[PDB]
Amino acid sequence: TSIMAVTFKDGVILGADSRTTTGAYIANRVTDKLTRVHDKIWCCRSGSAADTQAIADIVQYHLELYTSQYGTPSTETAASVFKELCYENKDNLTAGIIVAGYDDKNKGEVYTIPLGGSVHKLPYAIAGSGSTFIYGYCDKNFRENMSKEETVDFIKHSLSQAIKWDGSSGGVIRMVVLTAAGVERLIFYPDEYEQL
Amino acid sequence: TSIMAVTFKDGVILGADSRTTTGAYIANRVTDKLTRVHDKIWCCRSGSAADTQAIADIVQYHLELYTSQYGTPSTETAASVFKELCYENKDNLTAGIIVAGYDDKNKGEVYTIPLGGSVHKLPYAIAGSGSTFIYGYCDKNFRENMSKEETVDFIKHSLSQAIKWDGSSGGVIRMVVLTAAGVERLIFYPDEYEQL
Amino acid sequence: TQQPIVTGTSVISMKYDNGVIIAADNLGSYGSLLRFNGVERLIPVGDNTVVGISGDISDMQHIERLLKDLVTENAYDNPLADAEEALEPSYIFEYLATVMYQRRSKMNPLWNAIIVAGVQSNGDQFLRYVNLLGVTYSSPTLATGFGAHMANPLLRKVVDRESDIPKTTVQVAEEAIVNAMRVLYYRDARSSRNFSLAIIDKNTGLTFKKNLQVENMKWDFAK
Amino acid sequence: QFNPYGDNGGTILGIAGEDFAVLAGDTRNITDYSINSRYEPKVFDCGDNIVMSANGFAADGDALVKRFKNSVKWYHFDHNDKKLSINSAARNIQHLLYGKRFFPYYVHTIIAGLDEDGKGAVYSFDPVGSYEREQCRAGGAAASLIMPFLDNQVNFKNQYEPGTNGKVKKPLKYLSVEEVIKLVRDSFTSATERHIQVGDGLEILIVTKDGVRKEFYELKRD
Amino acid sequence: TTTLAFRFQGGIIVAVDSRATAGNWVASQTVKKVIEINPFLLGTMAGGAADCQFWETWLGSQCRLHELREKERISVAAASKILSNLVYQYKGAGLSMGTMICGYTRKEGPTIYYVDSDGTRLKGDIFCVGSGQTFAYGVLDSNYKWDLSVEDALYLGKRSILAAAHRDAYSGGSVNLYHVTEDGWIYHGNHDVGELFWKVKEEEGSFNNVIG
Amino acid sequence: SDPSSINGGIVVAMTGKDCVAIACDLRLGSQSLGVSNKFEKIFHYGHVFLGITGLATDVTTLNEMFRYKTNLYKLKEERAIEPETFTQLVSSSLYERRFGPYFVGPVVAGINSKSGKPFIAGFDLIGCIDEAKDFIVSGTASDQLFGMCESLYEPNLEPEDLFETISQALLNAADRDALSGWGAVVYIIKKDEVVKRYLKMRQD
Amino acid sequence: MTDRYSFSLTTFSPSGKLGQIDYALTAVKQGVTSLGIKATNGVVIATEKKSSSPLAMSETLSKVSLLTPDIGAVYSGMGPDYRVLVDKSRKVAHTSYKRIYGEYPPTKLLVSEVAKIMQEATQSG
Amino acid sequence: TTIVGVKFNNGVVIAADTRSTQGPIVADKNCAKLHRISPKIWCAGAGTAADTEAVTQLIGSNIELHSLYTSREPRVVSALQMLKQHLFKYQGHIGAYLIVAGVDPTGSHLFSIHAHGSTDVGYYLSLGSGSLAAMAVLESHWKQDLTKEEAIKLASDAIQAGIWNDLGSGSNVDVCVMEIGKDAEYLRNYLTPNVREEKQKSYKFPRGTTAVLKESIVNICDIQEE
Amino acid sequence: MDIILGIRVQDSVILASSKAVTRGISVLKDSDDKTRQLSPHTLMSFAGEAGDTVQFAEYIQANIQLYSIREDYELSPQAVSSFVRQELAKSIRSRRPYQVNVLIGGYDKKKNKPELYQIDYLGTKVELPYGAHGYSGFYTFSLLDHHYRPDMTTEEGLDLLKLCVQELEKRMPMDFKGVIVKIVDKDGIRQVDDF
Amino acid sequence: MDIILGIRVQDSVILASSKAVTRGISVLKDSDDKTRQLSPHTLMSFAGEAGDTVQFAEYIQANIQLYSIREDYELSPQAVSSFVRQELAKSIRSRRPYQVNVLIGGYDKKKNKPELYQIDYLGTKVELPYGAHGYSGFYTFSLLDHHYRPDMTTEEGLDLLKLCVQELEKRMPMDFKGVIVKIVDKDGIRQVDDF
Ligand SMILES: [Mg+2]
Ligand SMILES: [Mg+2]
Ligand SMILES: [Mg+2]
Ligand SMILES: [Mg+2]
Repeated sequence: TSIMAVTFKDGVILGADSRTTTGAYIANRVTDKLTRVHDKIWCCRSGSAADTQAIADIVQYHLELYTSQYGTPSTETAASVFKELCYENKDNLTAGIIVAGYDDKNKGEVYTIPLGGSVHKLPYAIAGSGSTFIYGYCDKNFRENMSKEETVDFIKHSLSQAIKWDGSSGGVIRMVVLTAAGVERLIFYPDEYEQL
Repeated sequence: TSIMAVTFKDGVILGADSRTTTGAYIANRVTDKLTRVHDKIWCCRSGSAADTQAIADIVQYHLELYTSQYGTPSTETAASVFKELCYENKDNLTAGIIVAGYDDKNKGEVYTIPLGGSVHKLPYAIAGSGSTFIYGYCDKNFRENMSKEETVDFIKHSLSQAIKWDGSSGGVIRMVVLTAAGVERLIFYPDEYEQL
Repeated sequence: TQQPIVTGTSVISMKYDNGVIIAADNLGSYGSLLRFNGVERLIPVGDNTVVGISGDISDMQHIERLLKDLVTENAYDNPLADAEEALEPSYIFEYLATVMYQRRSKMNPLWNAIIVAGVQSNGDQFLRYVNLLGVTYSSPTLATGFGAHMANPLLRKVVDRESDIPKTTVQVAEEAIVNAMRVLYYRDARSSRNFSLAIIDKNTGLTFKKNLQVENMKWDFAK
Repeated sequence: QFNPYGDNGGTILGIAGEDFAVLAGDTRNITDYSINSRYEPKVFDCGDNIVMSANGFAADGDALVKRFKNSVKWYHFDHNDKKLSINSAARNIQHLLYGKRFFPYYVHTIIAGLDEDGKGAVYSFDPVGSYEREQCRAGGAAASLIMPFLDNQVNFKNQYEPGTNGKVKKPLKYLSVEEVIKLVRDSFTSATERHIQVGDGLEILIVTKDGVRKEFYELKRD
Repeated sequence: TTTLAFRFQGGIIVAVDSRATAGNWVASQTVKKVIEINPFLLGTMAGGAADCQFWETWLGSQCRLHELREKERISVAAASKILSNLVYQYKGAGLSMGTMICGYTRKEGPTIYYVDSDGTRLKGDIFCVGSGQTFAYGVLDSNYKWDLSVEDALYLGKRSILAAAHRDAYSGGSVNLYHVTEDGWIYHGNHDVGELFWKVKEEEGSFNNVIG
Repeated sequence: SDPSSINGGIVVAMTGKDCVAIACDLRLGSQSLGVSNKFEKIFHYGHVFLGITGLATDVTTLNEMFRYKTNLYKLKEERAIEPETFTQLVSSSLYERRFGPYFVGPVVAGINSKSGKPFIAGFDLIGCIDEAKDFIVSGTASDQLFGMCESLYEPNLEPEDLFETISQALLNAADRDALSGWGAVVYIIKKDEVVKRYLKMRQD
Repeated sequence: MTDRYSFSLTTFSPSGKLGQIDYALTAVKQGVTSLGIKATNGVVIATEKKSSSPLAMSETLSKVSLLTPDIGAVYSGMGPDYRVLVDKSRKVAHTSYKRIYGEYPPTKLLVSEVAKIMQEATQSG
Repeated sequence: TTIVGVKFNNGVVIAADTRSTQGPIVADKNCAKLHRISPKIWCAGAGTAADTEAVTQLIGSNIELHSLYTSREPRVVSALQMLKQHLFKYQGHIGAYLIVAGVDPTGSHLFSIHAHGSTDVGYYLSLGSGSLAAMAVLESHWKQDLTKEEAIKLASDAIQAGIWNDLGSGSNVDVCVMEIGKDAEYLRNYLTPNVREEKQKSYKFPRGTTAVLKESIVNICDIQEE
Repeated sequence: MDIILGIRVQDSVILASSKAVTRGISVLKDSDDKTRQLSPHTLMSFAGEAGDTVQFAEYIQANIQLYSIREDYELSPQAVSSFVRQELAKSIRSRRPYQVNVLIGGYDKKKNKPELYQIDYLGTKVELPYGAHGYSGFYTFSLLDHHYRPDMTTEEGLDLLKLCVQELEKRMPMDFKGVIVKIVDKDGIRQVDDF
Repeated sequence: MDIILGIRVQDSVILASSKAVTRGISVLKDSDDKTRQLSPHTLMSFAGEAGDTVQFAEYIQANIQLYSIREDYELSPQAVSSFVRQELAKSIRSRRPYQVNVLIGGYDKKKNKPELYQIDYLGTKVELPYGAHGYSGFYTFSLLDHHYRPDMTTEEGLDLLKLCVQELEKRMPMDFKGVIVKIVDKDGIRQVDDF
């Protein structure tokens, strides 16, 4: 896994590779790691595929029941529900999740939940095995209040490098854009991002 | 350790941090990791400090005796002597060495010798624990035939990021420039490179 | 006893009517880090033999130096070094196989899997395997590591037994090899897009192709 | 940690007749769940009317056969081209094997030929060199599937003459070379059905006073 | 495995079973567990098959060299000690042996030495070694006398192996008998346990627990 | 240490023309020590026969358990259980102990009383059904039995010919296993007669 | 809270009658007629779809229910009580039979299981 | 074991080999690995054979009850959700690796499932010891908009690759085709490329060959009247 | 504990059990009776882990005595042995299993037959003419296989038992301090006070 | 092997050593003599790991016999014991040490005194009035501490030794098959053939 989420002027964008690995064998080369827990609250998954799928399904259930009673939940609330599951079951889980969402009051927000189950609100976040190779690049190239096109380029270039150096990462680059306008899915193929 | 060597138009430059670690304790914050094995053949050391010092002292001895008999050795020859020691004693050594040198016939050359004792000739090389965080940055920013000032900036910016993210790296950034003009030592302090 | 550090993945090969083909990608991995991107793992010996090596790269470089020394040594006091007394694929293999088995017997192996591909003096195709344990075997198709699991099944559909070899042209064989390399790139996490391919033919000799790329890929169905 | 040993599968079978001997083996070579080769010869003519197979770890197997072939060569040099008798070859192989008692050849060895009276002979070895002359012996992966069948169909074990009800055994009548080959083929066909490491092909080497002859038969390739 | 040897008026009786196993798998029913060191000396096979075979035919070579050099038959004491001193050199390396070196000379009379891979060398009248040794000891101890006839002693050894073959899962196949005299050993045949069991059951009236 | 090979023993079952056969050895041991030569491993509940190899305490326990269950079945159903149905009951019962299993290798044999069709089945210790048409093997000499059956077996054997085939399969397999033997029993099963035969074999 | 009614609500009266069972039978008597006829090669069960309103879609209310592929059921009396009994009957056919024997229960034994459930509602607390 | 699943124009096809093993020994030469969860939802299992069989029947049973409760034909996503939650709860101790395929009112579906509870979606999938051999064939010949005939051909070719190249797989090819608006067609032993050749000899014994100690009639009948 | 033997003759069952109790370094007692009377015509000897042996034996004794009072009837040896087997078969999958091996010698008053049952700690039951637990059988079974007859008298059974004990005293490394011998027949249970 | 005892009285040294040899499960011999005469007035008993015991004892015997011939003189018990100690002290830091414990009983003809030396496999030497190796001392030393006198006769020493063996036969778990007893005095070495 190479995953990231980046806030920008109009909201937030999530990005991910598509490789799933059992050892050196690529068990799935077209995986969808960008997961919907609510209309405009999505997450990026890393770690055990079983664990992160189980957690995401439970969170989706919690937020569906929240919505029926109290209306649309905040991104902070979604992050809290993720944290509660990750913290209380830390002994039995291997999950690293980035939560990204768009409110109209709060706009774009990003929360990262590493292995221990702690929460950290950030302007942008990177995670997964491939993230190690782009700490330098992302820190040098991230700016606040970028445009949609600039943020797409930043994520495309960042994950391109993560894929280039991390054997566990690869395939297509997927993105999900979260703004007031709605939800837009993007996909970028190897022939595009490898020549960057 | 964060170490690197980069070839450019007029020759080659070696760069390094100055941190020596035993655990979390910084045993030396002003270490010199750029070591001279011949007048214009230097190396960057990473791994066991005992091992890399022992190897470098033996190589310096070998090249001093080579010079007395056959004249100035090539950078390739110096790399070979390093490799012979690292390969044949792979079971008992923990050493990752980058060899950099300037000939007048061959100009600037860089060889990297990782843990196993293999040799790889490259336009530039990065190594040490801190190098993982700048694979993306260096790949995106390296150009061939840069100027002296550009190469100093590239190394300064690269090692700045490696220091920022790697707890094992830190202190001052030392550099050694190898050209036809001679040997120049450079040093850059935290107040300079942290604000980059 | 050691552990491999910098490693190379699959080597694949097969026989066809007039010779043999062998291929391997240009990557040197450092665990999951795809560290070195310009590593040549096919090493020609003369104009009749190509040795393909996977596993530890430091040991590969050592074997490369042994083969270079073998050519030098064979030329010593040998007026027919470029004729009747040139190195045969069979000579080169038996030497390597001897070294591999001796090294495993001292509990200090060369951590590699090796395929020697070539054409003999009489025109016969040569294709044989040897690894860190000194184990050897021959087959119409041969592959190491992941290639053994994914390439062999595809290559065996072209040449399933000995009698299929004369019916297989160089165009059909190369096509099969290139497709197998694409499949390995799809499915092996320690593989790269860039690879080298070598053809040793009894009529046209040794053709060495560098800087080849995996092309015609499908992702579109990313559904 | 480095493991100097491996398992290449394979199954071999030696049967001694009245004036002949056969040594058979499948041609499949494997590691784990993969096939290395569908045709990798495992039974070898070693000269002096002796055939040999060293089944198990193929590297050790090839090394042993190579050293024995070499021992035959030097026996001729040292002893005026004297023919190496099957009993003398057997004792020699014991010393080759026991020489590595504390780092053994990981193989089960069988040799076949004729003794000095012209009668069929088979010798069987353990990895460290203990050996025995035998009438019938299977080795390797499917040995446990083959031997009970041979006990019943070659030695007529548990078979009695009809009408006597256990009082009179079925008499041990001698088998022809055609009869033995039938039992060898059926042994390997049955082993192929029930053992995953057995298949692809069967190569049989037959030894008579006239020399060494070969026969090959296809086996199922799944 | 079950092997025994005992001294008596008429010399030494040596009796062994014929079974070799690898785990639960019966590898052979036709193993020769008496090693014919030379025409006058016998050794029994227990523990490692190769270790016993190899080093006891080697012992035969050393005994032959002794009598060439000294122009006299080697004593059982000297022959047994050559073997025990040899295996003691290898102690720790992993040799596995438990053997009875049996002989009959002028100066000694009938003599048996138990020799072990950890260096033990014991002279004695009755020895029994193997996985079925306890079963054979029972029959031996309750029926042994010095003044047994050659015929009755041969049967006692045969019957003791049969007892072990019946109860011990790893013993069986057939029984090999030997009688050691001063003028050399005499082989007294191979006896299939399957046929022997039913024959002994009927003639002796033993094994009433088994239906026949 | 390995629970499935402490006591030893084997079972084999075969189909023929309008008949089935099931056979077992009689040994019970404590590893190398032979303890009993009368430990029969084949049981029957009505016209359905069950052979069980493995740990002897579990063999006894499971027989008592299936007698229990088939007796209640009969009282409620008002008919004897059939081989196909009993096979599912064995499978269900074994799997309920998925993470603390009975260390056994059961074998079912019988003829369906309504269709007349011969039936055999085998299981692993955890309930997986093997429904062969030809033969089923189980026990410490299962490898040997597979070898014998694969060569000796042919389809549509008459009852008295099937007896010879299965008997020779058992006997010669047992004689290549240290922990099997000490007697043997063969059941020949037809739609409304069952014959039981004790075989003479070597007692080592 | 907690269910504090752990005692029987159906008890014998001095005359030996179980009142609540008799009253349940009275509720059945008021229910719409249903019938069953057995033939040599089949069985038929039938009832009237007494629609409570013409605006109601009576096809969405099933009075005749499949219990197993070879067993069906119809009722007279309280509809809601029937609906939950069909749910329980379908489940018990699996839990107490199909998951054990790998086949569906015979008619008489499924009937026996449904009967047991109805008996317990006559004695339980 | 080799199992595959392939999507096509108007449905989905699954296939499997027929060899079940116990270490290196072949227990059954004609095993049935294609399981039915519901009439038009089928799955193939690799791993612990009892677990794949048991987890399929449990979910299949609960799916049937759910279908009766809701008066709707079962959905593949329901089978998937119930399977993954059951397997996740047991933390991989239930060794079931499944490819689940089917048609329902929503359309045609293809998923895979791993013992720890992780699921995957795809147009083509493979599982088991022969999955790498099968996936090689699938990656070489798969295209978008396959016909029914092309998908059956591709699926069986992928199983054949496992049969011939993986020692864990062998014997025959089983296939099941699930097309939208049609009955699912189970094709048991669709290919039979491994029939044993005639033996050289008959091993039928003469009658009376086996020694017998005792004979007796076994009473299988109940206690008799009178 | 150590050696327990059993032999079923014509009209009785004879159980022999060692007297020694050893707690590692020292022999603490040389007169220990490793047996319990379950009913007037049923005796059980035992050997295994310390504490568990007596705890299990007395637990079984209490249960059989309870049955005897409730029904005013003595259970058959077969019925008692089945009860004991089930308890051990239950025990082997418990949190902490009973590490106890037993022999059950009884005289069935209905069938007028002696019966000997051997049951190990796993719940493995066999009916035998003669039996043992531990290493005892390894030394004694070859003698019993030879001399045993089903029509032996009690005196002949005791003589064959003496030969078995003599072989144990010769070839066993441990000193088990002799045996207590008890006979079970139609008249009940009695101890042979000179052996 | 197992039990070896020693006692030095007025005019002699008495060594007692067990007769049993046990190969794990079975007692292979019950008449084994665990002693070697090093010189006419010096005896050594031994116990430890199989093979090494006899190999070490015979090696020492050969060396002392060689000295006796070379010098035509018998070494004092003290001198012999020092030689033996050095060999064991050398052995303990070898590749494979001799696992052998010894008692050396000798009569010094120069001083006209009996002497008993106890040496373990490490090369730990002590001169004692009475000694033992293994667990033997744990059972016997309390009796020897009570009854021992330096002016005891040989007959009184044998009687005290009998009491020690009786206590061993009572409280030790292993059957060591009695002891062979040998006396060392001014007239040399002799064996007590009834004990
Ligand atoms: Mg990649
Ligand atoms: Mg096969
Ligand atoms: Mg036996
Ligand atoms: Mg047997």
